[PDB]
Amino acid sequence: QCVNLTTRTQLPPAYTNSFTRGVYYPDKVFRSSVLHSTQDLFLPFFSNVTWFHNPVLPFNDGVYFASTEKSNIIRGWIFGTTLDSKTQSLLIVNNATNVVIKVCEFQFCNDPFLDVYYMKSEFRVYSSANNCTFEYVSQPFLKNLREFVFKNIDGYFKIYSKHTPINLVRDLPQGFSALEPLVDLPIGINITRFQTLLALHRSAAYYVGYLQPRTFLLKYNENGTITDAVDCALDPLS
Amino acid sequence: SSTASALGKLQDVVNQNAQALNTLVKQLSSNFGAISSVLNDILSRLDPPEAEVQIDRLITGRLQSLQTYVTQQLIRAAEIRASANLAATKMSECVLGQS
Amino acid sequence: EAEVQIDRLITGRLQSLQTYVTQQLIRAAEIRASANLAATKMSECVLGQS
Amino acid sequence: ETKCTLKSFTVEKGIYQTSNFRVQPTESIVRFPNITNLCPFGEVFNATRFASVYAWNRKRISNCVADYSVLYNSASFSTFKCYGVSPTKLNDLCFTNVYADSFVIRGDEVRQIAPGQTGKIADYNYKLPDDFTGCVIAWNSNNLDSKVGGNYNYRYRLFRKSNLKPFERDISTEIYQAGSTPCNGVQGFNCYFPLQSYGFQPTNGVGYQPYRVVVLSFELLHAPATVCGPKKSTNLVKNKCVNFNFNGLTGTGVLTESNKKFLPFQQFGRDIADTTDAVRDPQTLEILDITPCSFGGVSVITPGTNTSNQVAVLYQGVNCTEVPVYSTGSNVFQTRAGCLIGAEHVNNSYECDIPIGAGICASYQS
Amino acid sequence: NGLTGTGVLTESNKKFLPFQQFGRDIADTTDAVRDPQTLEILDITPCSFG
Amino acid sequence: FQTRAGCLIGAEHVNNSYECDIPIGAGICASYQS
Amino acid sequence: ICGDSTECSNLLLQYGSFCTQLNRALTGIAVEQDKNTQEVFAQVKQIYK
Amino acid sequence: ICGDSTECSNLLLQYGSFCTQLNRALTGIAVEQDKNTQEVFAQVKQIYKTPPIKDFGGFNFSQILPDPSKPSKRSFIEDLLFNKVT
Amino acid sequence: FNGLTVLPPLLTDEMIAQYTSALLAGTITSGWTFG
Ligand SMILES: *[C@@H]1O[C@H](CO)[C@@H](O[C@@H]2O[C@H](CO)[C@@H](O[C@@H]3O[C@H](CO)[C@@H](O)[C@H](O)[C@@H]3O)[C@H](O)[C@H]2NC(C)=O)[C@H](O)[C@H]1NC(C)=O
Ligand SMILES: *[C@@H]1O[C@H](CO)[C@@H](O[C@@H]2O[C@H](CO)[C@@H](O)[C@H](O)[C@H]2NC(C)=O)[C@H](O)[C@H]1NC(C)=O
Ligand SMILES: *[C@@H]1O[C@H](CO)[C@@H](O[C@@H]2O[C@H](CO)[C@@H](O)[C@H](O)[C@H]2NC(C)=O)[C@H](O)[C@H]1NC(C)=O
Ligand SMILES: *[C@@H]1O[C@H](CO)[C@@H](O[C@@H]2O[C@H](CO)[C@@H](O)[C@H](O)[C@H]2NC(C)=O)[C@H](O)[C@H]1NC(C)=O
Ligand SMILES: *[C@@H]1O[C@H](CO)[C@@H](O[C@@H]2O[C@H](CO)[C@@H](O)[C@H](O)[C@H]2NC(C)=O)[C@H](O)[C@H]1NC(C)=O
Ligand SMILES: *[C@@H]1O[C@H](CO)[C@@H](O[C@@H]2O[C@H](CO)[C@@H](O)[C@H](O)[C@H]2NC(C)=O)[C@H](O)[C@H]1NC(C)=O
Ligand SMILES: *[C@@H]1O[C@H](CO)[C@@H](O[C@@H]2O[C@H](CO)[C@@H](O)[C@H](O)[C@H]2NC(C)=O)[C@H](O)[C@H]1NC(C)=O
Ligand SMILES: *[C@@H]1O[C@H](CO)[C@@H](O)[C@H](O)[C@H]1NC(C)=O
Ligand SMILES: *[C@@H]1O[C@H](CO)[C@@H](O)[C@H](O)[C@H]1NC(C)=O
Ligand SMILES: *[C@@H]1O[C@H](CO)[C@@H](O)[C@H](O)[C@H]1NC(C)=O
Ligand SMILES: *[C@@H]1O[C@H](CO)[C@@H](O)[C@H](O)[C@H]1NC(C)=O
Ligand SMILES: *[C@@H]1O[C@H](CO)[C@@H](O)[C@H](O)[C@H]1NC(C)=O
Repeated sequence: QCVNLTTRTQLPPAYTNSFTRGVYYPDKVFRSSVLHSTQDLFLPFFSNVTWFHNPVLPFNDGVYFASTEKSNIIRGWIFGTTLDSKTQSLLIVNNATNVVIKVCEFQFCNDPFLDVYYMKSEFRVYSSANNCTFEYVSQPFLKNLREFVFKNIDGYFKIYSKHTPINLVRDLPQGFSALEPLVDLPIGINITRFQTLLALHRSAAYYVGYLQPRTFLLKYNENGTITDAVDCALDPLS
Repeated sequence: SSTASALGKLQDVVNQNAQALNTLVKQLSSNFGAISSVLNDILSRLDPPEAEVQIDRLITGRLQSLQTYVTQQLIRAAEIRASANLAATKMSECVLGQS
Repeated sequence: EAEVQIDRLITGRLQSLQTYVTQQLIRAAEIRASANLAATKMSECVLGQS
Repeated sequence: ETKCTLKSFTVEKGIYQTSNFRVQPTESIVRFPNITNLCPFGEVFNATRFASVYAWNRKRISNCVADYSVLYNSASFSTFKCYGVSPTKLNDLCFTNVYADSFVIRGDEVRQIAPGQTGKIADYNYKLPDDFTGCVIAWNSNNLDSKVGGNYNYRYRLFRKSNLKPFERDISTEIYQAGSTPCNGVQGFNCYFPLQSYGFQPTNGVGYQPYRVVVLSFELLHAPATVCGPKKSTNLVKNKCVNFNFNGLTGTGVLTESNKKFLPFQQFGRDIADTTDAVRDPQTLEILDITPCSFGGVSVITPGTNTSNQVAVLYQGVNCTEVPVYSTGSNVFQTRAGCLIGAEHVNNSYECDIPIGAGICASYQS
Repeated sequence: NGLTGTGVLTESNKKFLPFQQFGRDIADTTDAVRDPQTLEILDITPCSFG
Repeated sequence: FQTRAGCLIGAEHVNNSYECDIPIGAGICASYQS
Repeated sequence: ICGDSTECSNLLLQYGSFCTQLNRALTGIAVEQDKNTQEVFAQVKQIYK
Repeated sequence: ICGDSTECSNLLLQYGSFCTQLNRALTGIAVEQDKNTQEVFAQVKQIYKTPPIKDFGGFNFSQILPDPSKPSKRSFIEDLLFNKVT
Repeated sequence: FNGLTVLPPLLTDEMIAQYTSALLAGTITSGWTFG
């Protein structure tokens, strides 16, 4: 039970720099005060990250999602190919309580939406859920810079997360921080596209980037926390 | 006391030895054509009639690496011995007398 | 099967290259010794009387 | 030993090297998280109804404690053929995300279920990948799935445009046109129904009696394994040379308390050159340190067979704490080079006769 | 004509004789070919690298 | 710049003659000043 | 040993770091030759005429 | 190459004697290092001591003479060399 | 050429001849004091 919208709102597709963000722990090994070189999927340094002020975008190999969020408006995401009951679909939601991950052939309309009523109770993002596969519930995920990394390899859906308090207004911070692993889902899907979830006031600025396979060098301090990195295919000095 | 990089020769000899040991110990993490890089896994995962082949591949690869390391060590030792002979001659001539 | 054929070629060529490198190392060491002898000979028998 | 290694009946004065020694392990320890749910196999092996081969039933099993002895000892299984690993060793491993597929096929078709195999079912109903790892089980169901009137509820695909990629499911029932004229969903000349049914009868000979087939697919090293075998957890000894099997990761050494500070999502760590040195036990969630068990070469110091026959024994780079008939012997001395037995220390300083190391050496008197 | 490989091709003044189809210098390294369509002589040299 | 040793980019040549800091080859080498 | 073949490179890279240490010696040889020439001939500080 | 495995040792055993001579070289290398140091430095028969008073015609040798105050019994330059290199 | 290369020497022949000439002039004129 969902409807269309009159205002075909336009979010300007801004382009800006990535600087030195988009680094995550690749394995489950503790290393102290050592330089380690590894080749994997990463976001290239000083790339072009896109800025929105929920159109369908390709998933490709993997995605990186950043939000300079205030008050935690965003609720979740949708994953699939055709986004209908014909094809198996994935849906992640994070309301005020524990998160919900569903793997079902949801019937999706144009603009899914959660609504807020002015005592928070409304859920009509989709219409029908015929055949469900997997269900997951865990702790809730949510000025506030939230960074997420989504990957899907050999039937495994890996999600990495990082939270930071920020004070700068517009530009992406020129700092370094590694995204600790968040969750892995042992379900194999042929996902190719993704969406964004907004809880409109029933009484939008974020950054997105892609990934590429390349080699990096990481530095581990005495306490086993990543503190610096270097991208190989960036410069002759690199 | 002040100038740096005044002891390059000893430092580079030590660095060469450390690098040789490091690469030799690093060479143990290669498949060499087998199914795994660790011996216990292949011993505990399958029937000996194939474990012999896997162990044979591991043995030949590791033997080659060890032989290469030994040859390099011999060459470096010969060079060091020649340098030591030169130093001994200088000590005998320019200290216990006037050259 | 090209995998097996390339494996044979690879091991043979690698062994040959290793042998060549070892021979080059020995010859370079001998040449360096000769160069040192020449240097000391020129330092002693040219810049002064021996 | 010196005479044997030197290959002579006479020995000159000096120090010689004979062999090596190591500290052997004493006992074994295994640590596993206390998970006791029994992994469900009866619901898939002792089930009542089995789906048809063209609709093979697939189940994903994870996070369970499974036993394979009950499968291995039973004689009811006609074919028990495992590919990736030896059968007798499935009880000694751990995985996650295991797959079980079940169906029923003709008696003669069991050979068609094999990697890199061709036939009718093998390329139209079920396909095994060329890199398949796992195992296949087949047994008899003549007295369970055969009626006197004949069972016709089991079917299989007979026609398709092309082959099937490995591990695919097809359920579409559309008229197949083998001729050069549209059929418009009318079963007639040169227009055959894609499915066909079996004629299982108790009088049918072998190669026609129905068989029940289940295949198990494993994985190796994609995540921290959760589908372990029937292992009994043990206690934790410390400060002794033992071997360990921490959650499947095995190795020998001595375990000590650690002050290393992990981060809440690792289980083990390494220092350099892929040498694991730290682990976290699943039960206590405590970080430990692994040190290789002591080892070293042995040396014999002799003043010459021509003079006497008493010798001294040196262990190189070994603390005089666990040496072991020469366990106590005479006054045992500890040196920077290791431990020396068979000689008496003095406070004198003479010319060196038989060099030993670290600035010290021995001589004859004793 | 079934002989495959990479490189750069130039006009050549090497003198074939009507029964040769290709020419190699040493260590079975083909250097010249005679194209079937034109029956002319060419030279092939490897692309630069370093 | 093009030298007997190959091609060098990112550097500017002069017509002076100094001591050698970082040897390059063919009797020429570079130094810092740029 | 490969002659610009992707399959050959993929097969080779599982043999370990043989080629890095193989190449690490010829450069040392060349530097040693240069040092030999420099120390055998450059024995003066001023060019005379 | 075996890491305390009986099967690996048995399989290696049928390669003849390679590791005997492989192990027989490092010991020789160590002995060469020892004899090199001994022949380089042991050049005198008796240990000499300077007189307690030092009047060497005006030359000041306090920089090179050993320091009894330091436990290492090393001179200033020797300590500088020992400390500078890592 | 199938993967093998030759590098040029750092010192050309001209500077070697220059060094030889300088040494020869120094030893003829100044004897050995210049050493
Ligand atoms: C499917 O059902 C059959 C029939 O019950 C199971 O076979 C039977 O399993 C039980 C339990 O494991 C066996 O009982 C035990 O047998 C051993 C060996 O004789 C004995 O030492 C124990 O004290 C206990 O009695 C039983 O022998 C075995 N066979 C029969 C004819 O009953 C089978 O295990 C089931 N399979 C699955 C996957 O559920
Ligand atoms: C995963 O989904 C994509 C599309 O969501 C599939 O790509 C399609 O493949 C067919 C077959 O060649 C093409 O006709 C379509 O044009 C493709 N669409 C797109 C958007 O690329 C892909 O085949 C699927 N993969 C699997 C393994 O199911
Ligand atoms: C979800 O699964 C159900 C399983 O019942 C599918 O429903 C069946 O679909 C077939 C298609 O021909 C019908 O013949 C059956 O009558 C349906 N059974 C019902 C409705 O109980 C359903 O098709 C699946 N979803 C999708 C999108 O295919
Ligand atoms: C947030 O979403 C959950 C999704 O399950 C809603 O459902 C409740 O979740 C809590 C937490 O486990 C359960 O204890 C309740 O029983 C669930 N209720 C129902 C009806 O399923 C939850 O209500 C949502 N919270 C909001 C909207 O404030
Ligand atoms: C790395 O870990 C060490 C050890 O825990 C930290 O050192 C301590 O840090 C706390 C927190 O500020 C101080 O209260 C202690 O006084 C520190 N111990 C000292 C100085 O001996 C260290 O801060 C951590 N981080 C870094 C970058 O080293
Ligand atoms: C040989 O082992 C003993 C036993 O551990 C060592 O003695 C320990 O030494 C450490 C370091 O001084 C002390 O902290 C312990 O209290 C000592 N324990 C005992 C029981 O004595 C001894 O130091 C070791 N020998 C060498 C040369 O390392
Ligand atoms: C030799 O030189 C040392 C230092 O160059 C002299 O020692 C210094 O003496 C002055 C005056 O007594 C002190 O202020 C310094 O602190 C001393 N320095 C050191 C390093 O000892 C020493 O006196 C000189 N000896 C003679 C005989 O002249
Ligand atoms: C992104 O691309 C646009 C052109 O499409 C360019 O103007 C902008 O500078 C780029 N931003 C980067 C590279 O950070
Ligand atoms: C071991 O079992 C006890 C029994 O209560 C439990 O408290 C403990 O958490 C278990 N250890 C684990 C799960 O690592
Ligand atoms: C050493 O042996 C020889 C004969 O083998 C013997 O003549 C000599 O006396 C012996 N010397 C000592 C000190 O025993
Ligand atoms: C002599 O050495 C022994 C060790 O065997 C020691 O116990 C004793 O105190 C020493 N005596 C003197 C006077 O140094
Ligand atoms: C066909 O090939 C022959 C021989 O190479 C040549 O003489 C002739 O011109 C060619 N004809 C065409 C149409 O290419």
